[PDB]
Amino acid sequence: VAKLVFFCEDVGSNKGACIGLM
Amino acid sequence: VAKLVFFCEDVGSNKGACIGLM
Amino acid sequence: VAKLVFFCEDVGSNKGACIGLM
Amino acid sequence: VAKLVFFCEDVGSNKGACIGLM
Amino acid sequence: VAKLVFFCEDVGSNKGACIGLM
Amino acid sequence: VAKLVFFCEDVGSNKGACIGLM
Amino acid sequence: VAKLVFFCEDVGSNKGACIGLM
Amino acid sequence: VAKLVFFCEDVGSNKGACIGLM
Repeated sequence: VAKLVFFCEDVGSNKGACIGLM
Repeated sequence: VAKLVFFCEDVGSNKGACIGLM
Repeated sequence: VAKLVFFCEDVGSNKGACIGLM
Repeated sequence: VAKLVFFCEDVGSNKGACIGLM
Repeated sequence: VAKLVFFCEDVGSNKGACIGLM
Repeated sequence: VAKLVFFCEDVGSNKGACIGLM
Repeated sequence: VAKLVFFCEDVGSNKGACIGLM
Repeated sequence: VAKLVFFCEDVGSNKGACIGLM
């Protein structure tokens, strides 16, 4: 985003994970 | 969250809109 | 824009990074 | 996001549409 | 304002705080 | 942070650029 | 900003202080 | 702020005047 920033989910407990994107 | 972390939700078409949290 | 609105740009991998602006 | 908040694109060469999100 | 433009307000002590407007 | 909070960086000329984040 | 929102930065060599602004 | 972004004063001496900052 430059630094690396996590993008995390919270979709009905489908996921609570994240991914690094610049 | 400290550091910036993006939290995403469904918007349709398997796309995510993500806001930042500290 | 007043009121807060999120303005997003694609960071890849189906995710959009959005910040609040007025 | 609660309250209805608008999300818009300024990605680049694809002008800005928006949608409301909670 | 489209484009990002910062609007600033003096908080004294040689500094002003500025928010984004579209 | 929830609630919007402005996070500000110095950008010179005794001005802080401030972004909303949760 | 109306309504009271906190504005924060990172003071000194490192500690985060905020103030209320409208 | 990258690109040049205008920082405009809201009240006081130089209201309506802006400077470019990064």
